[PDB]
Amino acid sequence: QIANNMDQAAHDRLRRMGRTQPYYKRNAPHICSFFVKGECKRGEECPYRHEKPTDPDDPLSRQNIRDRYYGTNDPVAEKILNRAAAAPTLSPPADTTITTLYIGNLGPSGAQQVTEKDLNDFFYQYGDIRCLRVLT
Amino acid sequence: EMPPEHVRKVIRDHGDMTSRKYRHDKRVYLGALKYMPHAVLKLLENMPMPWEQIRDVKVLYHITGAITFVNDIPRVIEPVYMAQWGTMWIMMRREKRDRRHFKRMRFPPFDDEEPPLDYADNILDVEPLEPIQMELDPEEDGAVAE
Amino acid sequence: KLRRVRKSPPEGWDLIEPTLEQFEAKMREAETEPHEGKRKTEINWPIFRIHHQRSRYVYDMYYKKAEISRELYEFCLTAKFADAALIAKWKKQGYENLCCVKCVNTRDSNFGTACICRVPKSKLDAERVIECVHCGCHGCSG
Amino acid sequence: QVLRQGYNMLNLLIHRKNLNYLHLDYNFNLKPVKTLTTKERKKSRFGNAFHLCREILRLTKLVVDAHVQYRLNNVDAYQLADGLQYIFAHVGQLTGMYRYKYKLMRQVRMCKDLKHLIYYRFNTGPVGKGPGCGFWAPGWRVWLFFLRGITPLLERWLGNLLSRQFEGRHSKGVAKTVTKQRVESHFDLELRAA
Amino acid sequence: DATEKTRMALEKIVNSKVASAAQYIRYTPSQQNGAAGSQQRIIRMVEEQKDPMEPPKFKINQKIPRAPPSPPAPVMHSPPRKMTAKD
Amino acid sequence: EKGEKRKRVRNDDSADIDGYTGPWSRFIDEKTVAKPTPELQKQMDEIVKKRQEKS
Amino acid sequence: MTTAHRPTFHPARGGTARGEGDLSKLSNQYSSKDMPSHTKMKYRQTGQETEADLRKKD
Amino acid sequence: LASGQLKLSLTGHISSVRAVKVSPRHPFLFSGGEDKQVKCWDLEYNKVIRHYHGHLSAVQALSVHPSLDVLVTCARDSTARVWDMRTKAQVHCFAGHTNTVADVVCQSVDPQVITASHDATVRLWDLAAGRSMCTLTHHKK
Ligand SMILES: [Zn+2]
Ligand SMILES: [Zn+2]
Ligand SMILES: [Zn+2]
Ligand SMILES: [Zn+2]
Repeated sequence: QIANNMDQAAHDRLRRMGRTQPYYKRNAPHICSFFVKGECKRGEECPYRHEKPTDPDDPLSRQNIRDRYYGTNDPVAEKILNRAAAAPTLSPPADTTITTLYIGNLGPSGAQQVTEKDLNDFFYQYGDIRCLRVLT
Repeated sequence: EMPPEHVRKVIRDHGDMTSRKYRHDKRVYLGALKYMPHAVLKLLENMPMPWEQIRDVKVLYHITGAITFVNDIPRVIEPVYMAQWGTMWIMMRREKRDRRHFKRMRFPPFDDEEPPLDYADNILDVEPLEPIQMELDPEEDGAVAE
Repeated sequence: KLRRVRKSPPEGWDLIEPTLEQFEAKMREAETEPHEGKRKTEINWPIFRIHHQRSRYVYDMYYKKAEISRELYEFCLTAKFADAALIAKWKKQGYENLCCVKCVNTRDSNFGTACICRVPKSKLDAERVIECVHCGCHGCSG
Repeated sequence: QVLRQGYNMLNLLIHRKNLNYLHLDYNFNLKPVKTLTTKERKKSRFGNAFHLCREILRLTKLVVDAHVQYRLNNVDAYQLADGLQYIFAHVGQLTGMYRYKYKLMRQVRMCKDLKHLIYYRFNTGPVGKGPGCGFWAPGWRVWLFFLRGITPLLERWLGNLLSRQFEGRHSKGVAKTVTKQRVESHFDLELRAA
Repeated sequence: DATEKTRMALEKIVNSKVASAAQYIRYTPSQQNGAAGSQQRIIRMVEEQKDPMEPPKFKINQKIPRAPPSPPAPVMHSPPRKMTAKD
Repeated sequence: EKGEKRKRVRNDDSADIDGYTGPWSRFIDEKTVAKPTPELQKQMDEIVKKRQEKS
Repeated sequence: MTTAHRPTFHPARGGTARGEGDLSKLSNQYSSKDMPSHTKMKYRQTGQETEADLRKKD
Repeated sequence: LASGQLKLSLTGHISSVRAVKVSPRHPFLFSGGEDKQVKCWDLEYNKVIRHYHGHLSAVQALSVHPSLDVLVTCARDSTARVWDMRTKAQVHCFAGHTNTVADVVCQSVDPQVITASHDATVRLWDLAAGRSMCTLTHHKK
């Protein structure tokens, strides 16, 4: 199922939301329950963390290995999916007669400007350009 | 080798194993059962001879208290050992000849509901009364007496 | 103890008897103090600590102070008042403050290393505080 | 310690099976504490591994308690030695071992034979009949050579006891062999199959 | 050649069946964001000491259906021989 | 680079039955117990209560 | 109708008991005869009328 | 063989003996029977030295491997089982067939084991891997 999935558009959606840097904080020690009890009798010899728990009303505090494995009701998944869905997107207008795309960030005129050939080679990949207008 | 008090403490704390503090060790305590006949065998082999009032034995003990093995093999010089039991035959006959009434000790020596004694509290500090030893003659037996 | 060494204490046992007799009082209290409110590792630590002290006292009287004769020192080793195998380490250079022989048994550790307390403090991330599980030793090397 | 260990270790096996209506007392007698239903009395029927271990521990306790009595200064060295002598001669009367290993009648006989050998040389001259014969070494040796061979047997048996107690009993679909009563039904199977 | 090759191949079974009842690894991960600057990890794999006094850890009295058979071999018969009603 | 420590309250007087601290010499700094500030206590007090209020 | 007292009309099958298909599925309880025995293998002596020499021996 | 005289009658199966093989390399005779037993007869003592237990129903055939110390046995339980001749361990169970396995024969090269069955198939077995690498379906019965 996953060795042979080929939805390259879905692969892109995943790539553009996966965390690139390795998050190392998820290997820190557990929070010291005796510090939550206010009575950590080991002091600075305690290997466990002396800091605030996650608030138990936050759903990220209430996770199950089975939920996280099978992928059902996972809090962190929903916090990702919602923020990924809330990202802005292109969508064509209701004007079905429009087939024009504005293109920007081409830089200033001169050696930084893209040539008309540059757009020609990149965009005739997708379909037959009727006209290309350059505004350097 | 390490302090005698370590195994003593461990055994005493693990206790009757009913406490939840050592619940992790219950499964090790059962697994030791297949090696219990070995611990019996090695213990009884090393039982003091009657001319010794205490014998100190090397023990190999599970770190969690689960089993104590008496690690020695008790070896004897058989002329010395045949001799040492030779003197026992003399002394025990001489006692049975000379004692008015020989009260045999009662079996079992402790009652079925009597909980076992603690060595440190009951038996460590009471100095042992003398073993069965023949008074060797220092002139005739001087090759052996010391 | 003295019952099991057959010969009498040789020469100036009166110098060490009142101190050794106090270590005996210490050790018996450490055996019987309750294991409640203490880590499952902690309760054994006073045993190793008192056994270190007593061996160190006998050792210091003979080697550093020379206040007891070799016959009385060897008597203490014979009477098991001091661990000969721990004193054997304190003679070695680099071991003269070793807490207990259990911390130098490399074979018992997962990776075949010595105990962490044997690492010299100058080689640590020296703000780090140590309590080794075998005996609570904070560091015993340099 | 070995008695504390062995006592604890058999108690855990009782409690591991939730047989909380059985009680193992400190001399290792196994008492039912209540009248047993057919369910309870079936369920709690321990076998010869548990009981031969328990009776070996009973013998061990007779021995160590004989020494403990001496060490409490309430028996002398002669009564200890006579006491050890008595224990090893009468293991078949102070313990129940023979119930779980009738071949142990070999050693029971042999310690009876050594007692006659020892006593009739010991009780000679003014030394009469009665207690005091404490030459315990021949009798003691017999039970150490018993233990030599029973040690691997119980190691295997207590292993099998423990393993099904921890792993469960895999034995579904083990090949049942064909025996006296089962032959005539097995002939009819293989006939009808052929 | 067949005897020796097959012998040692099933020796590994029976030895591991009657027993049933430093070293390093260099690892070249594919997640090349990686260990710091490194195409490769190298790890010392020690073997954790088993306690000899510890009994079997897990239940194995479980039973589950056999794996389904390997897919049908085509039946490859001679054509049917017609039975008459006399047969 | 091509490839300070704290001080310890040592008392190596081996006869000082109560006082000796060999390898068990603490740092003089050593904060042998750690307790949160009352602000953190009040936050963490409600956390265990919310956990316990499940009943 | 009585039907529990039936014979094997259906075929027997096997190959899935303890320690079959995976060597770790042997339970640590093993039978009394599963002890190691007869471990020195006997072999027939040299010159036992072995096949090729027998063939020669017309 | 030459005179037909009955040397010896060996008794010890509980029911019908219906496989018998004399080992080519050992002083052993192997036999199996409807009683599920498989037995190694030491011909230097005329006595059953070893049993091979695991068959669930009647042993139909057995074959003794020409160069390994390996014995294979069929049964009505639709398995062929491979035995270590020495330790009696069941080195493989060939659970391929779907009806009683009627014959087996061994050879030194691959396929070291060939098996025939009442499911009308012949199977060729990889004795190293213990898996049937061919199924010959051509028989109707
Ligand atoms: Zn803490
Ligand atoms: Zn240490
Ligand atoms: Zn340490
Ligand atoms: Zn240290």
